[PDB]
Amino acid sequence: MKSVITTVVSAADAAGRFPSNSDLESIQGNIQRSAARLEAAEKLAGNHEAVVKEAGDACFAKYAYLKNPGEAGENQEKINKCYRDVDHYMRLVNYCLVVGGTGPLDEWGIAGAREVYRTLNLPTSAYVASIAYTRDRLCVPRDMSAQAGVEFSAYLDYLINALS
Amino acid sequence: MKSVITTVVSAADAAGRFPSNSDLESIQGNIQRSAARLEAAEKLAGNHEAVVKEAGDACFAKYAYLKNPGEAGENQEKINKCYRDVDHYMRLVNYCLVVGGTGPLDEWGIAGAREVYRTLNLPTSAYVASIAYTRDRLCVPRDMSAQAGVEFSAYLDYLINALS
Amino acid sequence: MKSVITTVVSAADAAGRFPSNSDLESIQGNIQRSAARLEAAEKLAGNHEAVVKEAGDACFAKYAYLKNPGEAGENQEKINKCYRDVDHYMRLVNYCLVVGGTGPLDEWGIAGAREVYRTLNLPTSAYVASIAYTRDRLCVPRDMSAQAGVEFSAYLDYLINALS
Amino acid sequence: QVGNPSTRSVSVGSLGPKVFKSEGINSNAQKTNNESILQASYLAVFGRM
Amino acid sequence: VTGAVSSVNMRRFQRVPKVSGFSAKVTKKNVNKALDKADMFFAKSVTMEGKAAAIPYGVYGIQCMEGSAKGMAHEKRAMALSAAFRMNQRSAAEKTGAMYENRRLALILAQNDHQEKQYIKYPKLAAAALMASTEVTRACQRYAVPESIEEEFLAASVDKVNKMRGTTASGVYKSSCVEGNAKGQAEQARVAALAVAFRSAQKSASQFAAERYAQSKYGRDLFSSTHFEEGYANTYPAMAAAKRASSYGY
Amino acid sequence: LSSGSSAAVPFSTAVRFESPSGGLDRYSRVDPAAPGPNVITRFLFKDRPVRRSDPSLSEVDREATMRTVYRNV
Amino acid sequence: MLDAFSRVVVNSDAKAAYVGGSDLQALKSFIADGNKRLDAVNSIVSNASCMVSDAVSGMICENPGLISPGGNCYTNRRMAACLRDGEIILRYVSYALLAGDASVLEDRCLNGLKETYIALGVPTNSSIRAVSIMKAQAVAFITNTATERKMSFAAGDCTSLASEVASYFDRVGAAIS
Amino acid sequence: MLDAFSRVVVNSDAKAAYVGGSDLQALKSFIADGNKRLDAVNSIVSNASCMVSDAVSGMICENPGLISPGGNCYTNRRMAACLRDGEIILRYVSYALLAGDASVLEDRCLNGLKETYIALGVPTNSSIRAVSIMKAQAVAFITNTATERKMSFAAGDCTSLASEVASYFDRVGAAIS
Amino acid sequence: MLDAFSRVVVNSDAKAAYVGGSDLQALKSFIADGNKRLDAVNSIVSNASCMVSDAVSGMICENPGLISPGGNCYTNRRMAACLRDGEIILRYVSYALLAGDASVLEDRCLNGLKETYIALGVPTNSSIRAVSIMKAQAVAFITNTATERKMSFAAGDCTSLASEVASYFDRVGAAIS
Ligand SMILES: *C(=C)C1=C(C)[C@@H](Cc2[nH]c(/C=C3N=C(/C=C4\NC(=O)[C@H](C)[C@H]4CC)C(C)=C\3CCC(=O)O)c(CCC(=O)O)c2C)NC1=O
Ligand SMILES: *CCC1=C(C)C(=O)N[C@H]1Cc1[nH]c(/C=C2\N=C(C[C@H]3NC(=O)C(CC)=C3C)C(C)=C2CCC(=O)O)c(CCC(=O)O)c1C
Ligand SMILES: *[C@@H](C)[C@H]1/C(=C/C2=NC(=C\c3[nH]c(C[C@H]4NC(=O)C(C=C)=C4C)c(C)c3CCC(=O)O)/C(CCC(=O)O)=C2C)NC(=O)[C@@H]1C
Ligand SMILES: *[C@H](C)[C@H]1/C(=C/C2=NC(=C\c3[nH]c(C[C@H]4NC(=O)C(C=C)=C4C)c(C)c3CCC(=O)O)/C(CCC(=O)O)=C2C)NC(=O)[C@@H]1C
Ligand SMILES: *[C@H](C)[C@H]1/C(=C/C2=NC(=C\c3[nH]c(C[C@H]4NC(=O)C(C=C)=C4C)c(C)c3CCC(=O)O)/C(CCC(=O)O)=C2C)NC(=O)[C@@H]1C
Ligand SMILES: *[C@H](C)[C@H]1/C(=C/C2=NC(=C\c3[nH]c(C[C@H]4NC(=O)C(C=C)=C4C)c(C)c3CCC(=O)O)/C(CCC(=O)O)=C2C)NC(=O)[C@@H]1C
Ligand SMILES: *[C@H](C)[C@H]1/C(=C/C2=NC(=C\c3[nH]c(C[C@H]4NC(=O)C(C=C)=C4C)c(C)c3CCC(=O)O)/C(CCC(=O)O)=C2C)NC(=O)[C@@H]1C
Ligand SMILES: *[C@H](C)[C@H]1/C(=C/C2=NC(=C\c3[nH]c(C[C@H]4NC(=O)C(C=C)=C4C)c(C)c3CCC(=O)O)/C(CCC(=O)O)=C2C)NC(=O)[C@@H]1C
Ligand SMILES: *[C@H](C)[C@H]1/C(=C/C2=NC(=C\c3[nH]c(C[C@H]4NC(=O)C(C=C)=C4C)c(C)c3CCC(=O)O)/C(CCC(=O)O)=C2C)NC(=O)[C@@H]1C
Ligand SMILES: *[C@H](C)[C@H]1/C(=C/C2=NC(=C\c3[nH]c(C[C@H]4NC(=O)C(C=C)=C4C)c(C)c3CCC(=O)O)/C(CCC(=O)O)=C2C)NC(=O)[C@@H]1C
Ligand SMILES: C=CC1=C(C)[C@@H](Cc2[nH]c(/C=C3N=C(/C=C4\NC(=O)[C@H](C)[C@H]4CC)C(C)=C\3CCC(=O)O)c(CCC(=O)O)c2C)NC1=O
Ligand SMILES: C=CC1=C(C)[C@@H](Cc2[nH]c(/C=C3N=C(/C=C4\NC(=O)[C@H](C)[C@H]4CC)C(C)=C\3CCC(=O)O)c(CCC(=O)O)c2C)NC1=O
Ligand SMILES: C=CC1=C(C)[C@@H](Cc2[nH]c(/C=C3N=C(/C=C4\NC(=O)[C@H](C)[C@H]4CC)C(C)=C\3CCC(=O)O)c(CCC(=O)O)c2C)NC1=O
Ligand SMILES: C=CC1=C(C)[C@@H](Cc2[nH]c(/C=C3N=C(/C=C4\NC(=O)[C@H](C)[C@H]4CC)C(C)=C\3CCC(=O)O)c(CCC(=O)O)c2C)NC1=O
Repeated sequence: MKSVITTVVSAADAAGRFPSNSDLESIQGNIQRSAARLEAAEKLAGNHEAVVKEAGDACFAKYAYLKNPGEAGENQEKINKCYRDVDHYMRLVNYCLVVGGTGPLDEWGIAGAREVYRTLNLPTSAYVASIAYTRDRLCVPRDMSAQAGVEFSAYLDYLINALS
Repeated sequence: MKSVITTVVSAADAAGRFPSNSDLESIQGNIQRSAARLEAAEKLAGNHEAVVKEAGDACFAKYAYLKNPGEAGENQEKINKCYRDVDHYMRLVNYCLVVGGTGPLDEWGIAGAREVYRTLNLPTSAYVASIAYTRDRLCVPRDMSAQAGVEFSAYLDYLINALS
Repeated sequence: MKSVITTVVSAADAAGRFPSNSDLESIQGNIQRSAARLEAAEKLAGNHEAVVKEAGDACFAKYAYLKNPGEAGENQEKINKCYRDVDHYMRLVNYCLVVGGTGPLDEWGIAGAREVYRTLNLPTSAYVASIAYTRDRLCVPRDMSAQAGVEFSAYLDYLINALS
Repeated sequence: QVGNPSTRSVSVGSLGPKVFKSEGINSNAQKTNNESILQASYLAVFGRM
Repeated sequence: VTGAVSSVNMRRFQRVPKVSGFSAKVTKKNVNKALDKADMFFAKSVTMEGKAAAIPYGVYGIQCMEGSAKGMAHEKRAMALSAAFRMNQRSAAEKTGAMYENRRLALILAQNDHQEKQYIKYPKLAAAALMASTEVTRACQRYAVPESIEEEFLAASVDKVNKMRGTTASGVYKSSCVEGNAKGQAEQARVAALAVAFRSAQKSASQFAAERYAQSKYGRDLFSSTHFEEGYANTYPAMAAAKRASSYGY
Repeated sequence: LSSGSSAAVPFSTAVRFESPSGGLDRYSRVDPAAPGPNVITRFLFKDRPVRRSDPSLSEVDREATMRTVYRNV
Repeated sequence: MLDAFSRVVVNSDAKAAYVGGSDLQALKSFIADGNKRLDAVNSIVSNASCMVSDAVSGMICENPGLISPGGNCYTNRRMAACLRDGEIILRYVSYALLAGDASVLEDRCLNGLKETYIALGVPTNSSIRAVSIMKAQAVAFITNTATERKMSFAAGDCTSLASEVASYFDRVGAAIS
Repeated sequence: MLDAFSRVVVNSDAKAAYVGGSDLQALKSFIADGNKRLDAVNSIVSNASCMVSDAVSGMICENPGLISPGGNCYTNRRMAACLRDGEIILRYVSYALLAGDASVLEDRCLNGLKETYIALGVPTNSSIRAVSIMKAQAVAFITNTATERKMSFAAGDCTSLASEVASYFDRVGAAIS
Repeated sequence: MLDAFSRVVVNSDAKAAYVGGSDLQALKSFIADGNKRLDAVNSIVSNASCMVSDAVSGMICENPGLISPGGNCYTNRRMAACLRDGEIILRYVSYALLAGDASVLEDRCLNGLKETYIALGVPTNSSIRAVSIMKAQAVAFITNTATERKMSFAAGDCTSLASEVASYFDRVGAAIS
């Protein structure tokens, strides 16, 4: 839950200090940038079944080796468990677009994922090819605002970098 | 460099003790198993260019997606670096059969490998698809002796349990 | 309790590893060397009423100044407790041959004994003459086998160097 | 040897018996054949084991 | 203008290293200063990764607070810098004795032969990895709380014989265990240590349960060599965390 | 350390003259693995000069050093 | 820790008895069948990565409310800690099968495991099913009856070592029940 | 630390070679020597309490300036530390003879021992004598030519093992020189 | 410096003993093999220009990054200083073979060689392979087993001089690393 709020409050709690004018000046940027990220949050919250259907079959159009026997996506009950996770990651993008900071992506979807995907033999390049499909399916005047699409694709790039 | 000797010396060095009879009893067990693994070590050194030629195209015929543009092995430079890596792992199994411990694999082939194949986007189930072909092509009474298989197939499975 | 099984597992626990091929090779020395230290275990089990009495007066042959009043050993229950000590010390060597290690002499016989023998005003040189009598009264092919006498007289002079 | 006395210690090669040398030719240079030379010198003197 | 040529003491830095004689004495001194402040970069970089475990997602945890009042953080600076001044006032039996005490403990701690090579060569890297292994897994004596009243008596008996190694052999105090060096400076550390005792009880449910299993590992592969000492470490993890190393005499 | 010292004074001199020359048997700092001169001269028919290379300086090389001090210096 | 040799010694110490021939032949058949014990514990460690992945994904396959929002294995931070705990348990059974005694499992691991898990809210019924899957995995690797991998062994019968590792997975299963 | 088998694979790694059958019988000679090497490191550790009493009491009668007022081994605190360091040095030679390599002697003990003794003020002339007294005590106890005590071995020749342990004892003297 | 004769004198001077007939026969064996020692220094010095070019062009043949731009043996100014440095290492080893003691090599060549290559950036992994090729060249020239140059000697064993000269090449390699 690394916000702009929880960063400057917990850093002021380590010195044992009152909130000073450097702390309040950081929250003034939260009343400047929140119009773009809450626009992109409500655009994702009303269109999410359309975009995780479009993302997940770009993974299996590229990586068609997964539908082989003995591989990962070999029966129907675990292809449905794959789109479960693309819906899980877009929900965490929508949470961190609300709080304005990478915390919901960090401690609920990333912090332990490399231990899990290796042990269950899940290819993390298939997760990248879904998340980096929606970053360049987006076109900035049609789908959201100009600065709403800046901060939306910037939270996808955190998800591409933490898996790659 | 974990072996039979380097375990029992450093266990006595941390304790601050002389070598007693429990330390010399372990080196006696290094004498009896030495005929089986050094038979497997000399079998691997005189055959390795036919082993890693057969292990490497058990990756590139199973996973045929790697020769698409943008993938891991898309040109002959990157294919030759894949056979470079199966030959590096078959050399490190050969050093582990000599020392009698996982020490050569633990420090030159495993430590850092998860943090390298990730950031260079290397599929870690394509290495294990070549090590497990080597472990299954080994018939026992033609290639080596009975307990030369149980040392050679156990160091292959230490590489499989540490990669994936 | 230092032994040959409880120091290769206790060093594999400190690194968080499984028991590897290095760890099973140390246990097979307790298959080959076990038939001699368990061969000297029955011989000490069937002679300890004799050899304790044989080592008890070997102290009193060297030190006849024990039994005088003004000096220490002036009565009977100070004398019969000396055979109580050296029957314990023969029992811990009989424990040491069974475990395949110097475990039971360490924590029960050796540990703390330099404070007990000092503060009770016992001469510590009287103990080591009784132990070193049985290192010399042993002749090797008559009593036990060849490699049982090198195991039995490896814990006796371990006790001698730990005493003084 | 009756017209070339200087040919002693010259290896005849493939037509004579195999010669023996405690050489120890290694980069740490130690002889690896202490076993076999002892096995071969028993046969030079006694001819058998 | 003056005629000001470059000096003889300034042109000597442009000289190429030679290999024997007095010209090897210059290069032996210039490399042993370049290995000394490379060793300081080795100890600084390890502490900057053990401090990244108290910032586990980007926000400052309760482990890395300084003091709670107004001037309770500036005086935590002003007695760490005088703690390092009294560190290099010890004699040669304490500086070299702690170098070999740290080198025994750092090689149990190491995981590969590259790590255990560098703890031998660089002494301050091995001294700042014994402490950096304990501040991560919270196996210290400023982090362990006793969960009984026999456990508080067991850890006070271990901490009774650690307080005599901060005294000398005749029985007087060292300069190793010093609280205050100025007027009223002892009571500021009394305030700052009661504050960090309160934050140790404020840990999470799993943060208390991970350091139960970490203080039992720390007391049984660094300070136990028998089976009876393993019984005092596998059942009472607060006496297994008061077992400090013998480098610092606390 | 006592008498046998230096004067440091980097400036020391004071004059803006035209520069005189050097030798040619100097340390060059470019190609320091070179013979240069003193391979075809009357360097070959003198005895070779003594440079200290031993830390110990044994007592018959101590006397052989100071004979070169009284002869040359 | 203790082992099979040290258990006989500390038993006989309380009677002040010398270790004679009344109880050395139990230890003699421990060593004489000792080459099957190293043939047993090699087969567990050679499959120990797949024996946690077949375990805790079959535990969720029989109790699918563990990955529900609120469950114990919901986030990636929590699924990784169960996969961590699924191979600390298999490691100390491997330390107990090799030593032939369950004192390395009892004191170092199971002391305070039940009083840990009730301060964290781990479900103490589905955790038994991840253990009891692994007991069925191990005894098909001891007796070479796993249906996907066949390891090459010598001929003979080793049913007493499949029943000892089955006795070790119940000391952990009764520790948190 | 290294041993004999790990020394010959860090040299084959440097030229990227497999350890084939050309330098394997250099290692097969180490295994056939193994019962003599194990028979012989038992000889030093059985007598090691007397080998440090025979060494540092020989040094104080050859040099009686050590028990002079202000010496190195003058007071009762300093005599116990010299008695400690004689057994530390003998302990690391015993690890080197058992391993077959001087790697554990060189770094864990000898690296930094010279400027330790420079900063402490140990006279380094006396320490060469007291480690060469123990070198003579080692090769008397290896090859069974000790006058007051004889040990029961099998018959054979072990002068290569006695000259290998003498190679480690003057490696101590070269480091502190 | 010292040789093999005055090494025995300084070991005997520390005990104030006359060197007598009990250890003169290990110096009479130095004299009786003294023709083969000179026979072997002649075989190294006759081939020493070819030994330092088969070495440092085999160091380039196994590490092509030295002749890459920015490398250590890149330009002509730098390759000539490596080829100079090969024949000072070979020159000081043959002074120590001829003396039978390595103390000219340790006091005039390996005294600050490590601290000079650190301040120059000479790669120490490649300056072991230059020395360890030259060790294998010397042992092939002592024992007369070089393939491209056969010489003529009288019959008899000389592997005790090839093993002494191999251990002088393991002190060049163990002082710069
Ligand atoms: C790449 C193009 C390349 C190499 C790789 C490297 C090959 C190489 N050669 C040796 C060994 C020797 N060189 C020797 C020198 C000479 N041989 C002669 O007879 C003449 C007199 C002289 C050269 C003109 C010798 C004697 C040897 C020893 C082996 C032998 O039997 O001849 C090595 C060393 C092996 C090792 O790594 O230990 C290598 C790598 N040279 C290249 O140019
Ligand atoms: C978790 C520990 C930590 C990391 C990592 C970090 O970057 N900062 C600390 C927490 C922290 N500390 C402060 C402020 C101060 N800390 C000190 C004491 C330290 N400074 C020193 O020079 C020394 C001796 C080497 C110590 C221990 C002091 C004096 C301050 C300043 C207090 C003040 O009132 O100015 C802060 C706040 C700084 C910020 O703006 O982020 C934090 C987060
Ligand atoms: C790992 C790849 C090993 C291996 C492990 C074994 N697993 C064994 C049994 C087993 N399998 C299941 C199925 C479970 N996995 C799923 O994905 C799902 C559905 C979502 C389920 C239900 C269960 C429940 C069990 C345990 C049976 C029980 O509860 O008692 C097993 C033993 C049986 C056998 O092999 O015949 C092993 C050894 N198997 C392998 O071969 C590789 C090496
Ligand atoms: C589709 C891209 C892949 C694929 C997907 C699978 N993912 C599986 C399991 C899994 N994923 C997570 C992380 C995810 N779950 C969460 O709850 C959250 C956020 C809170 C995230 C990011 C977990 C924890 C799990 C395990 C539990 C589960 O079944 O949901 C998974 C199951 C593992 C298995 O069947 O062995 C699959 C199959 N894998 C494929 O087959 C295609 C290629
Ligand atoms: C911008 C001019 C692009 C471009 C855009 C097209 N997109 C089309 C359909 C489409 N795109 C998305 C993803 C988008 N919608 C969302 O709701 C969100 C996230 C909140 C995103 C990123 C969806 C779901 C759809 C389907 C229907 C729709 O909502 O528009 C589209 C129609 C044809 C097609 O499907 O490809 C176009 C032309 N294409 C371009 O050439 C530029 C670069
Ligand atoms: C073949 C089955 C693989 C594959 C392999 C590739 N590996 C590439 C680079 C690479 N691999 C390693 C690990 C390996 N090298 C070593 O030196 C050692 C240990 C001694 C090991 C185990 C390293 C360190 C590197 C980087 C350095 C190098 O290039 O050798 C690689 C090139 C990736 C790139 O473009 O940077 C490939 C293509 N690729 C395949 O198709 C299968 C998965
Ligand atoms: C336990 C390991 C030691 C011990 C250490 C002391 N820590 C002291 C101050 C201090 N430590 C931290 C934690 C922070 N420093 C680090 O180096 C790392 C990791 C690399 C971390 C997380 C902080 C923030 C502070 C400042 C004081 C405060 O918390 O308010 C310290 C000096 C003060 C004191 O005496 O408490 C010591 C001695 N203490 C022990 O008892 C064992 C030996
Ligand atoms: C997985 C099969 C379980 C489940 C497990 C969880 N365990 C969690 C934490 C945890 N586990 C242990 C015990 C373990 N650590 C040890 O060191 C040893 C023995 C030496 C053992 C047996 C501890 C001490 C802890 C706390 C430390 C930590 O944070 O890992 C855990 C995390 C809780 C959370 O963050 O939410 C989980 C999820 N939950 C399950 O569904 C199955 C039944
Ligand atoms: C006696 C044979 C010597 C002599 C010895 C003294 N050594 C003294 C202190 C000392 N020695 C060491 C090195 C030792 N400790 C280690 O941990 C290791 C390697 C693992 C070694 C070799 C250290 C670190 C110290 C100082 C710490 C301490 O007190 O133990 C010493 C005490 C000096 C004093 O207080 O007077 C003495 C007398 N002196 C001699 O000249 C003969 C040759
Ligand atoms: C070549 C096999 C090396 C390598 C060598 C380089 N050395 C360079 C300069 C240099 N070398 C020495 C040591 C040498 N001089 C001596 O007097 C003695 C012993 C008596 C020895 C071994 C010194 C002192 C110097 C500096 C002064 C000088 O050059 O005369 C050098 C030049 C550096 C540059 O300009 O780039 C090189 C390249 N580099 C290699 O890769 C291999 C390993
Ligand atoms: C240090 C490494 C090391 C090992 C890994 C083992 C390897 C090993 N296992 C066995 C030998 C054996 N192993 C088995 C075991 C089995 N056979 C089956 O049919 C069961 C499926 C399976 C149980 C796991 C049997 C039955 C024997 C032969 C009988 C016996 O040894 O008592 C033997 C032969 C012993 C002999 O010939 O006397 C060896 C060397 N030993 C070692 O020294
Ligand atoms: C001031 C007078 C005085 C001395 C001169 C010394 C006596 C002394 N003894 C030994 C030499 C020795 N010391 C021992 C040790 C022992 N022998 C045993 O059989 C026992 C088990 C153990 C001692 C209890 C051994 C084995 C030798 C080797 C020579 C030998 O005795 O055969 C040496 C080494 C010889 C050398 O310098 O190379 C010296 C100097 N001690 C003194 O107090
Ligand atoms: C736990 C403690 C422990 C030990 C002490 C050794 C014990 C030991 N020493 C030797 C065995 C032997 N030891 C020697 C050694 C010697 N003979 C000499 O003349 C020299 C004086 C001396 C060494 C310095 C020889 C020559 C043999 C027989 C050769 C051989 O075993 O191959 C053997 C082999 C038995 C035999 O084959 O007869 C054993 C088990 N092993 C252990 O596990
Ligand atoms: C001024 C320069 C000068 C020399 C170079 C040597 C040259 C030299 N070497 C040998 C003589 C010898 N040289 C060898 C040497 C060898 N045989 C081998 O198999 C090895 C390959 C090789 C050396 C490494 C042997 C074995 C002898 C005869 C044994 C002996 O030394 O008497 C002899 C004969 C000595 C005699 O008459 O008995 C001479 C003169 N002496 C000198 O005065």
